[PDB]
Amino acid sequence: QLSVEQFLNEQKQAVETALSRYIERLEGPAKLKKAMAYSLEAGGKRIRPLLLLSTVRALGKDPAVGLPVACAIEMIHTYSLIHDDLPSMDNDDLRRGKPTNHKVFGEAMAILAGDGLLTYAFQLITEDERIPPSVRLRLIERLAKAAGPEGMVAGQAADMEGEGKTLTLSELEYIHRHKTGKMLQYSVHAGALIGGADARQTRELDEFAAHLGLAFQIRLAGAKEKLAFHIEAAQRHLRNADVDGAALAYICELVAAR
Amino acid sequence: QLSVEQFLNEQKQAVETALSRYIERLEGPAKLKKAMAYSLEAGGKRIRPLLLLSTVRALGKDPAVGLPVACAIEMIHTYSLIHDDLPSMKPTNHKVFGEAMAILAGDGLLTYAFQLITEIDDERIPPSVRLRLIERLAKAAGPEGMVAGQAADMEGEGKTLTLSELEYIHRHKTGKMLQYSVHAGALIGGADARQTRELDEFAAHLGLAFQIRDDILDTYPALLSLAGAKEKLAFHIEAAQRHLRNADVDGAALAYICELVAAR
Repeated sequence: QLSVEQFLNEQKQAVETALSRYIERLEGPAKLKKAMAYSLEAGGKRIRPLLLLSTVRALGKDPAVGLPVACAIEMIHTYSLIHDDLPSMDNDDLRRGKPTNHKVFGEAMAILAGDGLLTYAFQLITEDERIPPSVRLRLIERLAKAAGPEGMVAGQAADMEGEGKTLTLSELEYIHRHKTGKMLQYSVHAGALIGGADARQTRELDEFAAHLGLAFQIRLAGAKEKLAFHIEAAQRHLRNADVDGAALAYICELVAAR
Repeated sequence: QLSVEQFLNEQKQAVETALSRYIERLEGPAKLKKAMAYSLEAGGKRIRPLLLLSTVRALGKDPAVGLPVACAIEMIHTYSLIHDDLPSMKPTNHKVFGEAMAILAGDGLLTYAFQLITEIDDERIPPSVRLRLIERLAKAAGPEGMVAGQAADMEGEGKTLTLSELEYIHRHKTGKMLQYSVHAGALIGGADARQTRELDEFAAHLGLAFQIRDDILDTYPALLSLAGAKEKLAFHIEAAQRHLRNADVDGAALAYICELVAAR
């Protein structure tokens, strides 16, 4: 497929419309809304939202049910990027041809746009129809863990503490897994919970996502092969989960290309 | 009186021990934990946790049960100050850990706060109420609550302020989280819906009184005169007291936190 590229395009659309609706309904300063929207509706491949939605599809449930959670995850990813680009941080000028957030709104407002997105993501998961209460709490819990001081923020702190220092492969596996792996795992995992996957299925999908993460943490002939190995290991795990995972498999193979 | 002081001191102690244990258990980099602990454990008034805990007491329930929530609120308060202190915008995180680590410390605290609430229930608080707590915290803390407050504050420093603009900034930046402390207390304590609304009115007026006194410590007096700021303060103290009575709970601890605003 083909079929799946139609699916991916359709969901990307739904995700962007939804993201735009979430900002527009905010009753708060316009400059804050603009700073949030700027980075949000700047684009990107929406890999994380698409992973969640493909996971829910793979379990036979209407991915629409997951859309608010997929948006929350994309808000979390966008926040992380905004703070990362800051001059005190990775100090980035440009992204995807666009000047970075603080370059347009100043440092203070970019910081707050981040903080607003991070907070708002938690509200999106709560505020909400037919995902059941107990599953909603678990989603929220695992989101905080993936994003928090043992997760993504732990990864970013460890990376920052990298003062022009030849780090160490294990210190770099830590940085990788926590800073980027965790949220890629969470996106799949959240889709598994929403979709109603059993515990074994969930664990196979978690392993799929880690490998996928690793392939991601590579994005030179040797590098190409390690990428290819992880993509294949991911797909092996996807297979072991007895799901309809053609969309997920294709996302996987799209990482493998290039 | 003395029973209340004993109650507030016992709750402050529990909150500080809890906060120190909440940081200690994290399995993450040492510098991030220290930066988080530094601001978080610094040990101030703990107004917000004590408000939650007093509200739970006022409803008859063991305030221990609300301790994770009171800790989550203080973590939100602490992140806001860390981010607030940055030059671009009183232990001063960024001074000691650098700006990057201070930003991340703030980010860690905000996120971790939400975790703290979900994990309750060994041990009581029912799932439906826990979702409402998270929902209302996010709204109080976020881009329509506290973060709105800080942005509106940013969106005109050097611009002179109408009293509308100054009340909005205080309502969102400071008011929402004090209000939420009482509100969450009411939900945790199983308040009747009528009592919850009265406590929310109480907390509203109390938050406003909090900032008006902050000025008079030393503006509201540049917008109202000094007599005017003082009269508005007294009004809010009187309104708060009325609502507290309308409660009607045993809010001697809440009244005592209130009269402390009324003291000076």
